[PDB]
Amino acid sequence: XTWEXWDXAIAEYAXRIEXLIXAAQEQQEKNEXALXEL
Amino acid sequence: XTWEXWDXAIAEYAXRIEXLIXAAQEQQEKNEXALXEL
Amino acid sequence: XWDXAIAEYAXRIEXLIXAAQEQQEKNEXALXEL
Repeated sequence: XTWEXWDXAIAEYAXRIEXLIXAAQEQQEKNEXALXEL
Repeated sequence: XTWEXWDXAIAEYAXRIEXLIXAAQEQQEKNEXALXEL
Repeated sequence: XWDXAIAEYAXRIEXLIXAAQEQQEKNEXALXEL
């Protein structure tokens, strides 16, 4: 169980950040849409 | 008081991660600025 | 020992925030071209 709880939480923030880097790659692939339309 | 302290310290790093993920989203929402200034 | 623990979390998390900024510098490719 609480310490091994936290080391859970941090790995499941690291979910959220690999989330952000989803979002950024799926901007990159809109940007490369834009550069299509140009 | 000590471990309910430690469990304080970790939750207030998890403050900073949620600071960082502010910063990443408010860069993402600058990127969508760049993609505006087309 | 424990401030060990947090600094070696910030290893992992701020490791990943490396990966996000070095995706951001991929995003700045098109936003370079346009």
